[PDB]
Amino acid sequence: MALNLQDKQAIVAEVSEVAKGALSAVVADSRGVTVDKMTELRKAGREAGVYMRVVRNTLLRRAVEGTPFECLKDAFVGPTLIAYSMEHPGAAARLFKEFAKANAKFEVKAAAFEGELIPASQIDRLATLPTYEEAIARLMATMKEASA
Amino acid sequence: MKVRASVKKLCRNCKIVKRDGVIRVICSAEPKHKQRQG
RNA sequence: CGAAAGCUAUUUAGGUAGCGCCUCGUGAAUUCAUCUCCGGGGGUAGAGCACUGUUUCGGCAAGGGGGUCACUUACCAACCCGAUGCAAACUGCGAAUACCGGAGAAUGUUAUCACGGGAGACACACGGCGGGUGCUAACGUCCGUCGUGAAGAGGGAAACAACCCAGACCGCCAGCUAAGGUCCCAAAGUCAUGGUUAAGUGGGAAACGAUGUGGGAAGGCCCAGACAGCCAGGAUGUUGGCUUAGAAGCAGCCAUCAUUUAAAGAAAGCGUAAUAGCUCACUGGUCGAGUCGGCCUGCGCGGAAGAUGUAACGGGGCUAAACCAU
RNA sequence: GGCGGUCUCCUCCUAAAGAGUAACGGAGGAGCACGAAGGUUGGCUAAUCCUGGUCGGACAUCAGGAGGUUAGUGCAAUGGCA
RNA sequence: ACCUCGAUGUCGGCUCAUCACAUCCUGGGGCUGAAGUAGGUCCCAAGGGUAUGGCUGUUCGCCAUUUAAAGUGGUACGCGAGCUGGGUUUAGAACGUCGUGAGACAGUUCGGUCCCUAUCUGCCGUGGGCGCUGGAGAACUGAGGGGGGCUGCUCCUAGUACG
Ligand SMILES: [Mg+2]
Ligand SMILES: [Mg+2]
Ligand SMILES: [Mg+2]
Ligand SMILES: [Mg+2]
Ligand SMILES: [Mg+2]
Ligand SMILES: [Mg+2]
Ligand SMILES: [Mg+2]
Ligand SMILES: [Mg+2]
Ligand SMILES: [Mg+2]
Ligand SMILES: [Mg+2]
Ligand SMILES: [Mg+2]
Ligand SMILES: [Mg+2]
Ligand SMILES: [Mg+2]
Ligand SMILES: [Mg+2]
Ligand SMILES: [Mg+2]
Ligand SMILES: [Mg+2]
Ligand SMILES: [Mg+2]
Ligand SMILES: [Mg+2]
Ligand SMILES: [Mg+2]
Ligand SMILES: [Mg+2]
Ligand SMILES: [Mg+2]
Ligand SMILES: [Mg+2]
Ligand SMILES: [Mg+2]
Ligand SMILES: [Mg+2]
Ligand SMILES: [Mg+2]
Ligand SMILES: [Mg+2]
Ligand SMILES: [Mg+2]
Ligand SMILES: [Mg+2]
Ligand SMILES: [Zn+2]
Repeated sequence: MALNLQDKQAIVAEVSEVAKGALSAVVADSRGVTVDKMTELRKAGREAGVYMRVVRNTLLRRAVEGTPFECLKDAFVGPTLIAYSMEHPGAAARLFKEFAKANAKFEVKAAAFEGELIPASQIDRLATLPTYEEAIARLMATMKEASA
Repeated sequence: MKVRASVKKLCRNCKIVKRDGVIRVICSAEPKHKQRQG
């Protein structure tokens, strides 16, 4: 490994994603294959490319060293194996969705999805999301309200 | 097993052991590497 | 009182002669020795490479080998220059010792020199040191020089002329020591303090082998979780290219980048006809405080097979009754 | 022991910085030459290489320059010799 | 060139041995380029066993035929005060060879006397004496010592495992 001069970058970089981010998910990759990463990188791909991460770090000692910053709801995620996912642009989006759909294709556990932060809380798969731009679901709420 | 005076590891799996007064070599992969009189 | 086994010469070599060394007598100078100081020559030990030879690398380059009939050539190479070694018969340097001479004090039973009377001896041995020869083999051989035995008993080295300590005029049932020793055979410490070894090492032996073990100086990684386990992954261009019947991470050659990443070598090993297949490096998890491996050193381990009977401490026996220090 | 070799003289080493010092130890010479190759007097100074130069070359003779005895010595080796 | 030259008998066989282990066979193993049968190699093992003949003086070696095997060494190249006397060295003789010759040869060739009544040690046997604590007849105990320790082949297992 590297000394501190390097354990600091994995911090100053990874914590300015939290400081400058959008949504957060969860997942434990016990059996995390590489067809695994391959896929989810195309997903990050659709979800821009390299706007997304997953930098395995669940050393509390790392991606909690980014938490007493923001998201101290994660002192509780960080135990055991974890795969932290941050969003920069994009809706508070679909990121959420396929992690459940992925891991529900066996694709290993999902930490039961211990969940995360947009609010400041816990678990439950939501597509309360990428409807986003479904302001059309407030366009159809126009003419249909005007007519009916 | 080979007897020799100089014994030394051969495979990465050869191990070296001091049983009784005698120095030995045990390989878990390759029987040819057993050694004594070390 | 007290030698010699040497020199020289010898139809001489196990003989003999002169000299050397022994003894007796006589005579003679501060004569002779040791130390100190002063005055000398030296080319050995050592070192050095200008010389004489030898020798390596670099540079420079006369000259040699193929191609023409004097030119030409992906062959070898003296000198001088710079660097580095080697010498019994090399010296541009150079000791300690030794030797000659002068002076001076102390000590020594004239230890000195001469002359004369009598000799013996001219087969030496081992040990230390410097050497030649041999194999830096021989209890071998041949010089130098000192010691001892010879011609010297006594104590030590188990026993052992030649080693260590020490020079027996006679007596002593006194004492102190030397070498060497001190648990029993067996005189004297089951002594003191601090360490080491676990091998009966001590009490036979090398190259070399090895997580035995003690000590020292320094270094790397560590609760931003190290070292070892255990769960995971260990991937895409792509069988890299070349070369092969086949070289697909892995027979060889050249390259060894670039992706995707948490990390993953164009691969450290198993495997394959070649692929396939199993691991490693590396990273994520778990775990929860130390951990890794070089340097220098002490003592030990293997290596280690012999003939009548233990038979490689003299024995018993010893974990100190072994080794280091005081 | 025989067979071989050796037997006298000079020189170096072995030889341990005075002399001396052995081996069937390591290497080489001598058993002469010269009446000048002796005496004295006067005078003279080498090897090798670079440069230039007819025949001429790697090396004849000339010239200068380096060099400084690396040459010479009637014969071995040593020590000497301006 | 240290012992023996006021004698320390030499090759080979015979008889009798005895130790070592660097093990020939038999025993126990590891590895194997070990399928099996069977080998190779290293380790451990010295208990026992370990060939008759042809040729030659031989040892040896070659050859024949056996065998589980036909081991390597030490023991004055064990063993002549035990045997032999073929080899090698007495005087005879000849060949080739050298030499003028006498003669000579690790050249060859034919022929020739190996003695000793065992004092001591040792060793195989066998008695006498005394001891062992009154004398005596038996039967014992067993410290200790010695002896012995080899192996083939056929059948069954099974033409099975393996191939
Ligand atoms: Mg055992
Ligand atoms: Mg006297
Ligand atoms: Mg003499
Ligand atoms: Mg020297
Ligand atoms: Mg006198
Ligand atoms: Mg004499
Ligand atoms: Mg002698
Ligand atoms: Mg002498
Ligand atoms: Mg004495
Ligand atoms: Mg006296
Ligand atoms: Mg006393
Ligand atoms: Mg003492
Ligand atoms: Mg005592
Ligand atoms: Mg004590
Ligand atoms: Mg011992
Ligand atoms: Mg041994
Ligand atoms: Mg001298
Ligand atoms: Mg001297
Ligand atoms: Mg010319
Ligand atoms: Mg003698
Ligand atoms: Mg006699
Ligand atoms: Mg006799
Ligand atoms: Mg054995
Ligand atoms: Mg005999
Ligand atoms: Mg006869
Ligand atoms: Mg008889
Ligand atoms: Mg059949
Ligand atoms: Mg079948
Ligand atoms: Zn191995």
